[PDB]
Amino acid sequence: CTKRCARRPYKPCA
Amino acid sequence: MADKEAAFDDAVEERVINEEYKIWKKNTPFLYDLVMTHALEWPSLTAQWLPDVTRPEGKDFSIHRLVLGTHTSDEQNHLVIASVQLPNDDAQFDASHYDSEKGEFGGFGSVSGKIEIEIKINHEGEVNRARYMPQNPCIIATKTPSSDVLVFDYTKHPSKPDPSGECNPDLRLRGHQKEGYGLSWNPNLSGHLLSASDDHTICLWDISAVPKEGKVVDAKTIFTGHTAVVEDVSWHLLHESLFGSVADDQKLMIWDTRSNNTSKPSHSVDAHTAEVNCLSFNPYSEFILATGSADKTVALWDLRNLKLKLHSFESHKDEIFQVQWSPHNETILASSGTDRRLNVWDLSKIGEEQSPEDAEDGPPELLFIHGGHTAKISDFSWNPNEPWVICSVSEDNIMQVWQMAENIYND
Ligand SMILES: *Cc1cc(C*)cc(C*)c1
Repeated sequence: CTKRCARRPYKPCA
Repeated sequence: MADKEAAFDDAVEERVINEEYKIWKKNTPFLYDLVMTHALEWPSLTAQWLPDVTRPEGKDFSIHRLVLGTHTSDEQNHLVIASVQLPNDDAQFDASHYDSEKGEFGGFGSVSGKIEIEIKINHEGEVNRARYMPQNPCIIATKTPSSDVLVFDYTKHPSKPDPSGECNPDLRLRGHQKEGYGLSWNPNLSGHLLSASDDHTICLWDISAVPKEGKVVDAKTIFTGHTAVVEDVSWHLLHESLFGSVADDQKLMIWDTRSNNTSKPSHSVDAHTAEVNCLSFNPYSEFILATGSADKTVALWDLRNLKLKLHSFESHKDEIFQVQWSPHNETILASSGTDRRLNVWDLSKIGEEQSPEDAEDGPPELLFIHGGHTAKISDFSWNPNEPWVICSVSEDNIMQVWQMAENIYND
């Protein structure tokens, strides 16, 4: 989860 | 008409920026081990960490220092040494990071590190780039809007500046005709300073024998091989005769000071498809350098065969202005620019097989995207004593001292 969020920092996932 | 559609494009993109910042502010506990956002007084075109660190005994923090400038169009520009309270690596993780003070049990936790200004020195115009000499870190060279390169010693200046505004440099280095941004001190020769400028030239000074008492030093060698505006210049970190330079003629040129031909370099690459703005030699790999440019790519080079580009790092959306290698890990590269992003690259993940979900996010060598600045990042700097800690400055008076989360890189 942390590595995919590192490459998508503008993804809201909510 | 021309400013009508330019203000239309800036107003559409400002709502994209404000929607990107609040999603990034929600994702900050899962992406970082440290966020220190400080609003500066004036914007900084330069940022570099001073290599000294004072660690007080019994305390969980240490004092690190930064070389900053100001970018004002009024006549009170300053060469600024600041001081950052950074936690040690033997300190306990809590809610003292992320600029937070709410405790985890319904109250107060701990305080965050504070950033204050130590020394202000008056400067002739805005500081384009400020760099310390590594053999004596009290000596800081600056780049002006005029042709002069100014050399400052901050121990010979008071901490509060003069209200008269007279800039008094310890040396005045001339040789250029226009302004510029490139600056590099030789780590294997004391007082050998390079500078890039807009007059298609690279100047070289030797200040190791002249006294630092306000005299004017002319250039030892002027290197006239580029045909357009020279953006950046950098010495090699092991061999004292080699340096590299990039420019607006799409060219990376590797030079040698033992050569007598000062108009032709040793090697020359057609490096990119637009203007090449920055370069950095690897401190652990003596044949490897990286160049970043206006074609939204970072190019990886090998000095033994410069005609073949090793790799193109592609995730940026606009013009790249600074590239820096990490001084603790040899495979870790970082780059920033006009797209308000600082990308961190890992070249050991080149060629790794991905899922199609992970291929949409970018290449597998892209490790981390810093999405914290709301304007164009001018300059950044890796902390040489605390690993993975980056200061980065932007045009909206925002300086961010940040460190990414440990399970992104350590696996
Ligand atoms: C687990 C996780 C991580 C991030 C960065 C964002 C969300 C929504 C979930």
